[PDB]
This record gives sequence, structure tokens and C-alpha cells, in this order.
Amino acid sequence: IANQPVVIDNGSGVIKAGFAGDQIPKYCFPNYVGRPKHVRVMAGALEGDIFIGPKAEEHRGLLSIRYPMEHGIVKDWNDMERIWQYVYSKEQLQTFSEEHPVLLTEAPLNPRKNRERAAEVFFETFNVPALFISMQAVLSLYATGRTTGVVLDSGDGVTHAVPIYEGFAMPHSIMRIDIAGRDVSRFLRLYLRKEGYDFHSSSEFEIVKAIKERACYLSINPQKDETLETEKAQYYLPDGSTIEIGPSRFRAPELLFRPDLIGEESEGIHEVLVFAIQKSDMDLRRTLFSNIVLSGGSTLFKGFGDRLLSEVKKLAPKDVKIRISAPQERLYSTWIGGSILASLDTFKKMWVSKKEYEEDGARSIHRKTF
Amino acid sequence: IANQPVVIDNGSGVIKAGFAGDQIPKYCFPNYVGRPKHVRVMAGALEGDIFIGPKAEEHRGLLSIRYPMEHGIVKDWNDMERIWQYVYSKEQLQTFSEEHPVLLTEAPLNPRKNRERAAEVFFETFNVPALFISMQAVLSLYATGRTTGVVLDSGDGVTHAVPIYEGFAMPHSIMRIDIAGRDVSRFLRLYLRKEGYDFHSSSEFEIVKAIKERACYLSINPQKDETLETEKAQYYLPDGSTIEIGPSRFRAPELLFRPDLIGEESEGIHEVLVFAIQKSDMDLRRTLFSNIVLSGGSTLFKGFGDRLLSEVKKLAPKDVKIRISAPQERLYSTWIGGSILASLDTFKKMWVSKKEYEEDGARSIHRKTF
Amino acid sequence: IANQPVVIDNGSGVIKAGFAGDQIPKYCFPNYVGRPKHVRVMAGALEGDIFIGPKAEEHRGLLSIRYPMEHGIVKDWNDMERIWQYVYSKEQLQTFSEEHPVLLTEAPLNPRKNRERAAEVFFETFNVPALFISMQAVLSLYATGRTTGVVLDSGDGVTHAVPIYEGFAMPHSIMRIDIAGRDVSRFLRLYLRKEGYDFHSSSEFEIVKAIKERACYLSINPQKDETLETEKAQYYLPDGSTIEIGPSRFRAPELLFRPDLIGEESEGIHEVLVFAIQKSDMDLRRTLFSNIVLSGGSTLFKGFGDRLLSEVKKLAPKDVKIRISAPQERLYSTWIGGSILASLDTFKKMWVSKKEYEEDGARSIHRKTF
Amino acid sequence: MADPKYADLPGIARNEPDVY
Repeated sequence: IANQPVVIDNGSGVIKAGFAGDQIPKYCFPNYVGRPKHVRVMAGALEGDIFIGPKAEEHRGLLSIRYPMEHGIVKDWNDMERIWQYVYSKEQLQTFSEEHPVLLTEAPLNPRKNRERAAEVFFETFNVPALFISMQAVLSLYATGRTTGVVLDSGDGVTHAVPIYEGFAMPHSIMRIDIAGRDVSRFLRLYLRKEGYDFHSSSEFEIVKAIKERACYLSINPQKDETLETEKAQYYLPDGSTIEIGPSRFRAPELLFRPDLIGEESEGIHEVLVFAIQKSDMDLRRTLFSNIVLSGGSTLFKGFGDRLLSEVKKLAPKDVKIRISAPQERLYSTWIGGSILASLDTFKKMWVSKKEYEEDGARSIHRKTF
Repeated sequence: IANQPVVIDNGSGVIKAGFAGDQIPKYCFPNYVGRPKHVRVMAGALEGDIFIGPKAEEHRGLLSIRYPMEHGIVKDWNDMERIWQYVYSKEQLQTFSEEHPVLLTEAPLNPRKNRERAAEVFFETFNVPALFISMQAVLSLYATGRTTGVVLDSGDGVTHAVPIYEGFAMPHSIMRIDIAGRDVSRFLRLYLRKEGYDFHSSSEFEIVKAIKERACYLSINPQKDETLETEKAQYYLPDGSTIEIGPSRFRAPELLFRPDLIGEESEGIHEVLVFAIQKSDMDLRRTLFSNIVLSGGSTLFKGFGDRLLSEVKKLAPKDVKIRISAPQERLYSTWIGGSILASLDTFKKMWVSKKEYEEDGARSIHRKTF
Repeated sequence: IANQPVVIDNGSGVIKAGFAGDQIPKYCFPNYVGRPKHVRVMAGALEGDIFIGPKAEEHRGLLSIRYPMEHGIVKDWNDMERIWQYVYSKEQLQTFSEEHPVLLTEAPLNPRKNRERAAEVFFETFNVPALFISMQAVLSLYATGRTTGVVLDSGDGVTHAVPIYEGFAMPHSIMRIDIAGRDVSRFLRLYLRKEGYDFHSSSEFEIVKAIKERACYLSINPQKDETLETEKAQYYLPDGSTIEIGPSRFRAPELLFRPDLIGEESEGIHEVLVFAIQKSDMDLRRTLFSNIVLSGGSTLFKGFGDRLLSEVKKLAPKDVKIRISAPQERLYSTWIGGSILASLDTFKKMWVSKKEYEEDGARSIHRKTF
Repeated sequence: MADPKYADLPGIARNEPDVY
């Protein structure tokens, strides 16, 4: 039973889905399970009471949105099961879980208990013939067509750097922080309360993400922007009310480089990228500096790569050629590589079959991933 | 026992009744109990001494009229029991109370003691098999065919704006004010005494309602009409004596928008419509502005809808699509939706049965309405 | 110029005033401006046309009251200028603003624009020699004499919990809600209308506060109190008409614990207290649990601290010593600590002088507070 | 002490019992 396998790029913010050997993921929607805040009195209302995908994006104001997945660590399993059931349902894919093998994605250095429970869901609740969990950094390199390179990515949950050299991922040189898009949006929300405009509700949180996506830019010199007075640019909400954002728009994404602002003494994106290159072997460092691949959502800030370069120029050894490559399709780079990995003939050897899982269990899944 | 159920659209000014699945209510009559002032010396007179419906409208001058219901809250319960008995009697419906289920209507945010006392009357004095109390806003949307939209209504009793988005009524955004048609008619009478043509008797009060219905208009700019001098247009009374109305015609319905004139600091219709939309969540506000439904008799003033839009343009955020829709039969809006709701098969599940009331009591009625 | 400084404890509900180095504030009055509704035909009336303090409390019925501050955020700046002028005037303090340094108070995480405009008022309109702004939690701990303490406060506007440990206020562990005494009083008013007794005017609103202050208690188990039938206790108005309160007395303060009753998903008082201790560092949690201090007026409900213990026992880790402390003088705890802070010799270093304000501006005030 | 509002018999604090 070797049908066209399904690639599901998991993540805290957004969940991409689709079939192998496609150019772009056709089925992208945000990873959350909205449930209604108000009491349905009238008949002919929205049926079901559990809303995932575009219906949730259309009817945000009704639904109390809550995310099941934080920092690449699923908290609520019942919600993730309903999301994966929605992916496979007739509203999106129009296929059965029994036909196709699955390609799953997870962030590196996650809990092994979550990986085991992920496999239990796909093998037992859904009746998948073969599952395969893989890393995001390896898939991003598949999408670019490279073999060498450090992979700085920044989704909604996790920011991590994986140094890989000619198809050799170094697990001990991996760095990781739990400071990413969601924490930047949460830090922006807190700053807008200091400005004046509060967005306390859970549906109203999605407005802060929309402000962060559109109206934010990373300044090169933060001390110079702090001394100067801002212009206070405007932004229109979904209602119509105007909002002067002020200095919060540039100070909000600075969380990624300075994680002491939120109150969590970590490295930062630029330090993680240097640390990953430093922890790797001496002869590989110069090739790892030249090949740096960007990915995820929080790399799409304005002047992000300019600041990332300037930070590497500050930290790294002098007279060394830095190159921070960035594709066009940075959000879908992790999915595209999965679709490429799925299409290859080697894919049949990498996966965990259903029969193999029934015999061994979790140990076979831990062996095949690494 | 599932007979063709009775709809009783309750109201302070007018009461409308009939059966389920009918196009228009056949039995529309005013909600009051006229009792004779004068002594009956001569034989062959009007018998009964308690007049309801067309007999009371025909013989106004004899009868000391008194309304049992003020602001959707019955004070005189004995009179409402006599009205409901008159509805069921051979003079109007020609049916038994024991056969048919009842669809009663009440305004939102009323006293719960009146709701229990309403149920006691229908279950014990009349022997109803099943009763159901509903809201005026939900029924108006059933009549139109929509699910979305704010329902601004203004009868003789209450003015209230209930925001409902896709069959989800929000109970904490329901605005209400006791400033409706009866208070406008009372304010018109007080103005006509200032003009010269005073009225005092209860039969004579209904002439002021007839003046309010016919010869009144809401100006767009009230300050401009105040500076200009009126023409003093005429109106002929039921007797024959002419009355030059003057500025009392246009300043009377201004009470609905300016409740400071009668001497009671409340919101007003236009503020209630905006406040109900503003109390809801951010994403639903623009859809609630696009769908505004008018209802009741006190929305039928000349230039009322034009003034409502001007007030919404003033208060609401700029560059938003405003649309104040309405039915053709604005007085029969709530009844038609009830007749639709009654004829649905789900109506059997919604109601409070007689057996369920005898077991539980008031708690089961408070569990089923809201 | 170092005279005996003034301690203005701001707040939406009540404004306390007086001099430094005192046991209790001499000048306590509610924070609102009263202006007359009606016309003054007869001479020898109450002069001024603006009523603040005991005159406004005495003559409520005339005055259309309006609160300048909502949730520790002054909306009407002209009204607060009149109140602060009234505080300084001969009717209360009997002193000039030019002599004494000022100690101002604000809730944490407020708009910075309001803090700037507050400083502008005290430096420009009034001619203050030196101003200093402080937090509620730091002042509450000064009054008790502690350094370690989580300060769960609950005023009229804001509820929050700042976790301080040995003179180290953690700014990122601060949890805040805009649900407090005013919203509970507004929620009680809505229930009383559902019971039967309607209140609408601003003078009439303060009766609901007086009912909330007197006859309200927090049930230890709300589901048990729901299933049981209440006793329906009485209360006498200034009019003399009796009011059966019923279940609304115990259900009103449930807004503090369940903020889903008003229809606005927040954390709640008990969750804010736990979340503030959880957001702080690992080793500080057990000391923060042991030192939980209470303050503000909405902590004075009957069985509030008993229920707040039970909620902490439910949420927090098992076998940990919980101690919710609460002084005799909870209402004036914030003022007492300000008077103690003002009396100390370090106070001269912390403040912002008028000369320093004229040179730098708003930036110097933002630097000195944090 | 002097002033309008006080609470009589709440106690200063509510504490859980200390185990060994």
C-alpha cells in the first residue's frame, strides 16, 4: 500500500497540509480550536460548536480561541486530534487516513513523551499505514536544494539553529529558545496597553498578530531609535477605529534579539546562530558562516536580516564572509522540503510502518528518527 | 397533544394574536380594559361592564380606559388575565385553551417575577398543555429570514437593541430603555397643554395617540427647526373642533433621542443602537452595523430612519457601511416570526410542557426561555 | 524648599488625601464631580455648580454624577483638575500647592500618556516644587512593614497582583485585570433590574454601591448555593421602600472569581494571584505563597479570604503553607505606606523636581519611576 | 481607630496549618 503520502507541517501558529510532489501547500490554516463565547438562542446558527480553519478566521468574534500547541509542545491533545481530523476531513483534503502514509514535523529537542503520544494518535485513533517524524531544518535545506548550511528558523513557538554540513546534522551543536512569534505578539500586546489600547480577549488577540505582521520593523541601531522621538504611524482595526501604534512597533520585535525585556534570560536569535556555529567543529565553522538559511514567520520582519548580519559582524571572527540566505517562500520552506522528501524513493526506508509499531512500540520510532 | 399552536404577541400599546403558519395576524386589538364611567339607568344597554377590543375602541367616551402593561411589565394582573381570556373567547379566536400550545412574547431584561406569574396564569387559570416565552429580536429575524443583525425595536412600552450574529444572541450587550411610544404620547399631551389644547381624561388620551401617529415628524437638524418659526398645521378631532398643533408635533418624538426632555437621564434610541454594537466583540461590529433591523410602531415617525443614520454616522467609527433595514409590516414583524417559529418541528423541544412545570416549577421555565 | 509633603492616593472609587507622617488619612472622599440636573429658579441655592466631596454625598439627587477615572485611567482631565484643586482648596487641606512636595499614586501597567498628562497638571496648572509617582503594592508593604509580599489588591477600578521579594518588584510577573468593585456594583444593578427594582440615574447608582458594601457575601461553594433556595434578605433605601435582594447578593461578587459572568474572559482574582507567583522565578514561589497581602475595598466581602484560600489550594502545588494576610486598615493601606515613604529621608532622592522637569520633560519622570 | 469603614472579627490573616 504505497499511495501518495500526506505532508503535515505542524507548528504552534500555523498548520500546513497537502500531498507529496506538489509545488506549494494548498491547505494552510491557523492551528487553533475556536469555541463560541455567546449563547445560541436562534435556530439555524453555526452548528458543531468546534471551529477550526477558515470558519474560525471568519467568525473570530464569536469564538474563544485557544491554542493547543505552545513552543512546539502540545498541551491539549484532544484539540490537536480534532485539528488533524479536520485536515483529513472533506472540508480540506477529501481523503481517508487509512490510504496515505504521513510525514509529520516537530521542533528539535522536544519532549519524547509528546513524540510517542503523537505516534499513538496517528497509528491508533487514525489508522495510518506508515508514519514518519522529521526535523524542520533538514527539510528547509531540501527545499533550497542545498546540503550544507546552518538553519536559523523562527516560527510562532520555537527559534532554533541546526548546523548541517553535507548531510550531517550535528545534534550537540543544536541551540534552542522558547522565544518566538507568539511571545513577540504577546510582548506587543503588553506594549499597546502601555500605549493605551488594550486587547484582553482571546479573539481580540488575533488583531495584535495582524498588527505585528503588517506594522512592525526591526531597527538596526536600538540606542539611536530610543534617543530619537517616533512619528506615531496609524493602523486601522477590523472595526474601523484608528490607532497610533507609536514606539511599540519597533520595540516589540526586539524581543528576539534581547530576551531580557520579557524577563527570560536566554541567548537570542543572533547569539543562537553564532553559538551553533561555535559549538560545531573548527574546520566546518567558515562554511557554516557562509551558508545560513532563514525560515519561519518571525524572519519576515522589516530589516531583520540587516540586523542579523550586523550582530554576526559584531560577534564572529574578523574578516570572515557572512551570508544570510533567504528564499521567497520562507513560511512554506519546511513543507516544500517535506514534499520533496516524500517524493524521493528513499522515503519508503525512513518511515515507521504500522506492523513495526505494533511489534516494537515507541522504541522503533525513537530509533528511526535518529 | 400537538394541535395548531396559538401565537400571542404581547405588547403594552397593541396586542396581536392568531394561529401558527398564517401570513398576517387576523386578530389585532389594543391592550387595555375599558370600564364605564357613567351610570346605566335605561335598559337595553351594553352588558358586562368590562370592555376589551373593538367594543372599547368604538365606545371610548363611556369607558375609563386603563392599560394593565407599562414598559412590558404588567401591573394589573387581573386585567391581563381578562384580556387573555377575551383573546381565547368566542369574540376573537373561538377556541379552547386546553387544546393548543401557546407562544407568548416578552421584552428582554424584564422582572423574573412577572415571567413566573405569566406562566402560572397560562398553566393554572387557563389549562395550557405547553407554553414558551420568547424574545422580540429573535422573532423579528425569523420573520425577515436572516440570522445576523441588530434588532432596534420601539413599541409603546420598551425600546431595546439586541445584537445577534449568526444565531448567537449576546445577553450582556442587550441595551434597554423605558422611553417608548407611550412616553412620547404622554410628552405630546404635556406639550399640547403648553400650546393651549389640554387633554385630561383616559378616553381623551387616545386622541393624543392618534395625533402622535398622524401629524408628527422627526427633523434632521433640531437646532435649525428651533431657530425657524413653524407654520402651525391643522388637525381635526373626532368631535369636529380644529387644533393648530404648532411646534408640539416635531418636538414630541424628539424624546426618543433626547430623554433629558421628560427628565430622566437615559441613553436614547440612537445611543442604545451604537452601545449594543460597541459592547459586542471587535470582529462582529462591522457586520452588526451592516445589518440593522427596525421594528415597532415608534419607528414609523417621519424622518426617523434618516435621523437614526445621521446619529450613527456621528457616533460610529468613520468609513463603515451603515444599513438600517426594515420590514414592510413593521408592526407585524414580531408576530410573523413567532408564527414561523411555532410552525417549525423544533418548537416541540423548546417549549415548557405542563407536566414539566408541575414537576419542577419556575426553575424549568427559567431554564428553557433563557 | 522641603516642607511637609502631601500624599494624594488616587483611585476611581475613592481619593484619600493628607500630610506625611500621619497614622490615618484625615481627608477621605469619593472620586467624582457632581453637576446639577435641574434648574435653579429659587435664589439662595447651592452655589458653585460643581460639587465634590461631602456636599456631593449630601446632595446626590440634584447632581448628575460622573466618574472621571475608569480602571485607574482618567478619561475626563478637566474633572480631575477640579478634584485636585478641591483637595488643595480651603474646604479640605487649607494649604497651597506651591509649598508641599506631592506623592501621587497610580495602578501598574497604565497608559504612559496619562502619567505624562498627570505630571503636566501638577507642574504647570498647579505649581508643584517636586512630584513623585509610585505603585500600590510597594506602598501596601511599606504600611505593613514587610519587604517580601504578593499584594493582591482590589479597588473600584483595577485588580492586580505585583510580586515583590525583599525589595525587588518584578515588572514582568505583574498580572492585571480591568474587573473590580465598580463592575461588581454595575453587575449587581443589572441583577436588581432582573429581580424587579430598577436603578438608572448616576445619583441613583450610589445606592447600588451601598447595597453592595452592606449586604453581600461570597459563598464557599457556588454550585451548592445555586441548588439551594435563598432566604431573600431585606434592605431599606433612603426613600424607605424595602428591597428583597435574593440570590443577587451572593452572585454579584462572583464576577471577581468568574469574569465570564459579565461576558469578558479574563483570569479572575484567584488566578491572577496564582499566575503572579508562577511567572516569578522558581526559588521565590514558596516565599511569595507565604506572604500574600490583601488590600482595597473589594477584598472586604464576607468570606472573601476564605474562598481566596480555597482557590489557591485548588490551583497551587500540594503541601505548601498558604498565608493570605490582610491588615485591619486595608482601605487606607496604600495611603499609610505613602505617608511612611514620604517621611523617610530617601524620599528627597526619588522625586522629580520642577527644575528637572523643565529641563528634560517626560523622559526624566519615566526614568525615576522605574 | 477613626474613619467610616472597618471590618470586625475577620482577623489579620487566614493560614493553612504547618505540618512536620
